[PDB]
Amino acid sequence: GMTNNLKQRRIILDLAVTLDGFIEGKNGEVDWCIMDPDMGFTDFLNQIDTILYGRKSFDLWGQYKELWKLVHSKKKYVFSRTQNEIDNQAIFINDNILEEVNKLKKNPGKDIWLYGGASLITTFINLGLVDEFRLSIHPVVLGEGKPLFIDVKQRINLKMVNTRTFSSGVVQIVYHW
Amino acid sequence: GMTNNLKQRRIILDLAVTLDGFIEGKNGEVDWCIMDPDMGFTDFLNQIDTILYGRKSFDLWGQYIEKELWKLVHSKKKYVFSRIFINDNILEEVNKLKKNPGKDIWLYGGASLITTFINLGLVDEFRLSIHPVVLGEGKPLFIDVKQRINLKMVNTRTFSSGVVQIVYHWN
Ligand SMILES: [Cl-]
Repeated sequence: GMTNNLKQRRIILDLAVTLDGFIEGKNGEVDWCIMDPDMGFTDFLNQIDTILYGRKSFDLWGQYKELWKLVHSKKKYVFSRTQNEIDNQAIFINDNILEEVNKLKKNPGKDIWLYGGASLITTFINLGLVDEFRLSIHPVVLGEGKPLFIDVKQRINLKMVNTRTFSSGVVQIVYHW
Repeated sequence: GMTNNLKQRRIILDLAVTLDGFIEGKNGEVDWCIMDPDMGFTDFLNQIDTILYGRKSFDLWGQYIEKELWKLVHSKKKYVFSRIFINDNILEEVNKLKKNPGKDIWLYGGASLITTFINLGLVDEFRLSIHPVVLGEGKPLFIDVKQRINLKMVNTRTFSSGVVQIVYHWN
């Protein structure tokens, strides 16, 4: 008989992305994002116990119909998103990030949603910390904005696991890394 | 009874794109690109009678030697444009072309010609085979776009390689 089980915990991105690869407009526009009832978002929430936010995403989106009762039922964890006024970009200590993420992964629990904002997401991808990419690719080309993939140093090969199409023309592809 | 039919001719992109939006590496790398017999490429070729190239892209692929796919490709009429590409000249060349009767048109390459036609509102279908690869740098399919383009998704096909071809109409 079984004496122990470890299901390894996963950090998961679940987001809308444009066809030209932007998760958000250049001034934070997300009007083009489409919430569809069949995206498996309730079922995705049930598979997570934690949500990661950087300070700027937490202070805006992070504390406020039924989806929001589930969302806010999750344990919330907040990273620093210092703004460097030199170049007006987010600045992180990557060693702190890895320490904090490992401290979390040490604990028992289910999966972890990396919520935002855009700069923190990007940083997690480039630290090799995202296990699963649930990408709702919208039938729009924004022309400019905040990219999902930026400052990528080598090829990231992915495994496609799910492909889902909606009446809206949105195609969700789920990739495991 | 019928006296005339016109099927309006479509200019179509059919290419491999990475997950992060690149149709080629920095230095022209297409090593990552996957060719599947189930991509409907025989059928796409049968629906076109014309292929558009830039001079740089024609020298590379325009007379390349499945050798049965290439026999079909080479059976098409070819327009080779010269080069920057100037907007007015392409528009004029394309309007001259669209005067003629016949089937659809494959915009083949290269990256800069593809971009010229896109930003001129000249691409009607985008057959995008998205590879499960983040290339990290290269030539983007969508580069220097001045307004939102809204698309109608018409087909989504998956492959055992993890490639996903989504077909879009610019309406
Ligand atoms: Cl943030």
